[PDB]
Amino acid sequence: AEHIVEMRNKDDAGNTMVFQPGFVKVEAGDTVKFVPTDKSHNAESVREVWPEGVAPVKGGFSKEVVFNAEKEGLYVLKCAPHYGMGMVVLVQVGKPVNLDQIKEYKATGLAKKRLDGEIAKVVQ
Amino acid sequence: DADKLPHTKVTLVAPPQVHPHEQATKSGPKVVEFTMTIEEKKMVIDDKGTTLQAMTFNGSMPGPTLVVHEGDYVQLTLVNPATNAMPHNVDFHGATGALGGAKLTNVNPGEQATLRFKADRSGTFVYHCAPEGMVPWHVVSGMSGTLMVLPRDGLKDPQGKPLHYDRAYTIGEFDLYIPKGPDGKYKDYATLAESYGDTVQVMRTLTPSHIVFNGKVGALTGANALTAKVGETVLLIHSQANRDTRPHLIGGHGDWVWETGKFANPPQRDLETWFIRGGSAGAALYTFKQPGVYAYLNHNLIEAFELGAAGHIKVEGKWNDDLMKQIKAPAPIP
Amino acid sequence: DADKLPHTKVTLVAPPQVHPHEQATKSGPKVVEFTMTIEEKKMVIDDKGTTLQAMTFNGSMPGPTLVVHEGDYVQLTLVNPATNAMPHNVDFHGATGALGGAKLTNVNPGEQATLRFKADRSGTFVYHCAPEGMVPWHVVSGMSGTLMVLPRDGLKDPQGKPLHYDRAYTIGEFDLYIPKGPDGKYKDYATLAESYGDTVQVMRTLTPSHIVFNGKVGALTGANALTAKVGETVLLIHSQANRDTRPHLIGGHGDWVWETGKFANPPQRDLETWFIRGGSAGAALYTFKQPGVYAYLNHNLIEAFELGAAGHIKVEGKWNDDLMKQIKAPAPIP
Ligand SMILES: [Cu+2]
Ligand SMILES: [Cu+2]
Ligand SMILES: [Cu+2]
Ligand SMILES: [Cu+2]
Ligand SMILES: [Cu+2]
Repeated sequence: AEHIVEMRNKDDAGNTMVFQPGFVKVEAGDTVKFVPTDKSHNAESVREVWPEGVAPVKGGFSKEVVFNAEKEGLYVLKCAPHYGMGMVVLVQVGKPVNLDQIKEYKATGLAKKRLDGEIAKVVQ
Repeated sequence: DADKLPHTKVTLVAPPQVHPHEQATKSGPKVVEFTMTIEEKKMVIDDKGTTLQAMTFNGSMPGPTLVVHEGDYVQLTLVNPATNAMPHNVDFHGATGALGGAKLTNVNPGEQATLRFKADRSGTFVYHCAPEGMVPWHVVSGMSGTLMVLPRDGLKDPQGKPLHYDRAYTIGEFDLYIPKGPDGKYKDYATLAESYGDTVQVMRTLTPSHIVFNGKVGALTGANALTAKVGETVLLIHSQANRDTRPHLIGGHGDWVWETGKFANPPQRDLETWFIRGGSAGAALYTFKQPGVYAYLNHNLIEAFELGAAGHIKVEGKWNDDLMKQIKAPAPIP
Repeated sequence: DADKLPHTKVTLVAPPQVHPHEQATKSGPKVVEFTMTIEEKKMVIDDKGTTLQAMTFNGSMPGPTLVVHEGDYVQLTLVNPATNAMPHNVDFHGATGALGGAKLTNVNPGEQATLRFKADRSGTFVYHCAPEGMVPWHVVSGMSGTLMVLPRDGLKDPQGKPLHYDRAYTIGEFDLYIPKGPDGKYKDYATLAESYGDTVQVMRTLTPSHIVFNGKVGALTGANALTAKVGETVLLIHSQANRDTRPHLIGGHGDWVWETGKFANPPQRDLETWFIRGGSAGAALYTFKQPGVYAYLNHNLIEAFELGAAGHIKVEGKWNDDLMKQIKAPAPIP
């Protein structure tokens, strides 16, 4: 399967700079595709907690970009210009093997508030 | 009707300079055209090299002053480059309707809009970005400036008598809320967004890290001091879009001052210190009588000297012993 | 014609910071206005209280980094305060004509002068003071920094592909030639002028007493270590205005490096140690792949550890065993 996350400025319900959806449960071998539904945003790994031995993603700016669900675990992905405004998304590839890293990972402010929300969405 | 009237276009100038313009004018109503471009950028706000993740109209804090006359129409074209990361817009305290323009100027990065409104009321008026949910951030980060709307035949004293300035300097005071690390050093952010969460927290304390004229401690001192000459009359236009201040010219006065900043009302005279309400702009006239360096400041002296809210006016000419003379200079006591 | 073009003032900052600036810009040529203020002073250059009768641009070795873009014009007002004892000027390796500017910028104490040039060429260029017949003295005593003229849309790899830094540090390396008394211990001078002759006597041995980054041994260590984090791409700019150095980053590399310092020329990649010719400035990009304390240094290890040409970079993030791993920690031998 191939899943679509939209890069978007506002959500219908007020608050700004959002990936929609913010969480996505997928399978080994699937591809998530983040998409310039609005210009201004990009998608890219969150290195501080991104897992061992895996193709980092630093997709381009205002540009589409794809993730390859190879190894199975959780995959945090910011939009660099707006990560301080909480524009962030979480991708689950089967087992959440590396949840404990992710929980410890010290996100702050709108990043933390939103990401923790995505964290609860984790299927165990 | 407005579509019918002559469309002039003005070129703006960086503060403190104000663009050139007629005070009194036999000229009739016209639509005046401006353009301003929003620039987000890191700016240096003091001598220690502390930075601010700033946002500005047209490269500067404040944004340039816009000058027109009563009954003109203002036509602002507002551009927000894709080099930017945020939405912006504009609230003209001089407009009527649409949250002062804000609704009809919501531009994303790569967008631009054009908005016309009517200057039915004279005075100095604030303009600032007001994007919804982030009004106080964008404004304290530097997105404010002044719109002067002169009466159609000049500035006027309480006895209806005419009044004239030889130049207008514009000053924007900026209360800043720059965060710190646990080591008491001011923080340095690598992008604008990373500034947000820390900055809002400093905001909520209501205690500025700095308070500055035109962008930096020392913006208007030394070789960037303001200048004038004995006999010359200056208009000092003070704006503060978020917080109160109390200007004062040391060794001087406000010969005539509209501290609420609205020319329709009679000015007060002989002021030592006047008061700009946060979210207002005001103006004051002084005809210089003595040479020397003057200090133009917020007369909270902590805010002035400790936090950065002071500038200088270098003034040339002929000392005058009637007003003031030294009888005996510092000499020892008998 | 340049008199017409827009002008913009830039606030400088102390090494190793580099004032805010765009890399790629969507912006036409302009005239960029800078001020530096020469400061003579006695400076403690090591951890055993040895002093140099120094001469600086803006009170730092090196003087601060000036950044513009190719096609812009540089407008430096250079001020030699009356408190100084010596005349100065400035020679810009980035400039064309009149001995780099020196001939049009001779200022004695109490004087100042303003020089414009077109920055037609891209790269990192040294500027330094060059008063006739006193040239090498002024330069080795601290009178040099870097002009960086970026290409109008950022730096590029050899293939044409754009390259991007998240931050930039500037490092000036100073071969110092500080005299010794007949007792083995270094001299201490009452004035700058008094130090002259003894000093040129040492200069001619071609043997520095010290070689330091940014004005003193350990200048860039402990609390003053540069910082970065795994993932960040930094730009290291290294000037040496009088003598060769060979920079190196322990545990790191130069991912892309312009050792001759000129950006229209393709960078080399994967460098361990690169080479900066006396009277040149170069630039190296590195993206940190690992946390830890790094050292950045002149890889003549004597010049580094005995003499002072070494600094530290402190890097945060998460370790990577793919890149390196301790298979079997130090332990006894079977
Ligand atoms: Cu975004
Ligand atoms: Cu805004
Ligand atoms: Cu308002
Ligand atoms: Cu010199
Ligand atoms: Cu030279």
